[PDB]
Amino acid sequence: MVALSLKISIGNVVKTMQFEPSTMVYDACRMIRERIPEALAGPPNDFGLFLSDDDPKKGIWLEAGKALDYYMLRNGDTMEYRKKQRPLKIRMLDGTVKTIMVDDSKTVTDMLMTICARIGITNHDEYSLVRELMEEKKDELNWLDHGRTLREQGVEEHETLLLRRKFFYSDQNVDSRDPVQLNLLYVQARDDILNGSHPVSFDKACEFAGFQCQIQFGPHNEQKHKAGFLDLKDFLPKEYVKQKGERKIFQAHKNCGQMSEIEAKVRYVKLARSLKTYGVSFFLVKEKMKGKNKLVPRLLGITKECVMRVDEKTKEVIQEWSLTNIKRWAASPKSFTLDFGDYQDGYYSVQTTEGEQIAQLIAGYIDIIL
Repeated sequence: MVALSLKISIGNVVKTMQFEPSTMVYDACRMIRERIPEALAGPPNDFGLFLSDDDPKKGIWLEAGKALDYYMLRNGDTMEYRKKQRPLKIRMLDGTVKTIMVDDSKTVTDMLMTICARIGITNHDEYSLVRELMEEKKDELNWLDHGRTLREQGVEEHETLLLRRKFFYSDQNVDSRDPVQLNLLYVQARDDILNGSHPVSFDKACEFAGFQCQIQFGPHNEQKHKAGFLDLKDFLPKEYVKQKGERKIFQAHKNCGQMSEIEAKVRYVKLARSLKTYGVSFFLVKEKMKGKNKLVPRLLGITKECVMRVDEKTKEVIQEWSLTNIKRWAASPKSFTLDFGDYQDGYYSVQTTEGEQIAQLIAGYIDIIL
């Protein structure tokens, strides 16, 4: 009977109450409900005991099943008999915001389970809550620890959380569950694009740059991802740095929303592999103009199946031939020539220093069939 004298705060009321240090929090609550009428303003499950801190993130709810002495309580400490139920704004998959009363003492996981049940979602484990704006000044990331509470993470009641389904994708090429292999595919594809080995359009370069932003900086932040934030040399093929790509790139970045790094790498790779130019060995050549002294720069591509003539600026395939249409080919130290015989009127000849390299490649590919 070495009683604990605790100040009980309910609204404007302060009553000092005696408890044995072994008293259970649930019993302490009952004792308060029998003495202070203010304590009866709602059901016992809507209230709890709370130990405040100047830092709201450091305030703690007592667990019903614990004893008061677990919380290292001492004579003269104040305990607040406070309402647990708070509002939580959640952005739905359809973009609408639903406000729901949640128990501030519960974990993010427990709130997500409550959320799913109210909107009729069959598996809460396929979803997560994300932050709208992560406070950079604090250690508050866009990612939320689903084992910790909203209070301890500094999620203020006027803050919205987004409902997002967990991303999963796989095929013969890529698997979202193997981030190692996915990173190998990503880096290769990215590097080919940035160094011009894989020629793409300006519009595509800006899409690839938007994903690259998403991967390297996370979701677009308008307050941080401003004019001159990007070193465009690192995000675009050199030939597109001249152009005002930043506006285009920031819109592509913005269009990604709160897409995970994994999803952005998967989308990058799948987008790179979708282009006709993917896996094509390109040579920058020059075309002679009959009766003129100008030459027209062009991109010549080679694959096991075909030869393509691609516009150097737009990267449009303006012609293509099957490797099986080649009748003869011939190289010199200043030019390369293709003969398609019946499958075209005139040879296709271009000015190039790498004619032997081109011819070597074609020889190799022709070697397999017949």
